[PDB]
Amino acid sequence: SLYRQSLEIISRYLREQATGAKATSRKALETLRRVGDGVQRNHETAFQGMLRKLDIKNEDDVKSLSRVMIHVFSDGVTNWGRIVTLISFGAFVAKHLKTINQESCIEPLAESITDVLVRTKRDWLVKQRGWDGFVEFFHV
Amino acid sequence: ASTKKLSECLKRIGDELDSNMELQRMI
Repeated sequence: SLYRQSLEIISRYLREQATGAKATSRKALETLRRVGDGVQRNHETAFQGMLRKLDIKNEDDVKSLSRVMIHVFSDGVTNWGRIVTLISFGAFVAKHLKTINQESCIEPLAESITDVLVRTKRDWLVKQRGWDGFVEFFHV
Repeated sequence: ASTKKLSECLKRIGDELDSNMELQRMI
């Protein structure tokens, strides 16, 4: 249920970001576009350097990234800044892959990201009232 | 290996972004 909703949002964001195209999960995506695009624009150069270091070879070479996304939270801190920074890098990575192969898909990547968030941060996510909290946290 | 270098980078941006919202919220 919470996995399903996260995967929807994350996948859709990543999917737009790569293809350039297109209740509460609906606002979570608006928020994601607004904020995520910000961090990608703001840190395009750092993401690029990191992306080159990922040696990510194909739509399924997501294990290096998953290792990375895990060590982020490896200090005991979770916040939406980190979470949203992870998804933005996911989008930034999703866009590169199409440069490399217009065919390749974002599913493995969306699932990679969701796995780490939902399955290792479940309790934290829950404590925050879920994507409702994320939406509230970034309200304008 | 270098995984610690990349996670440290994303960690910072996330915190940077978090610090910015935490502020915009306190006011």
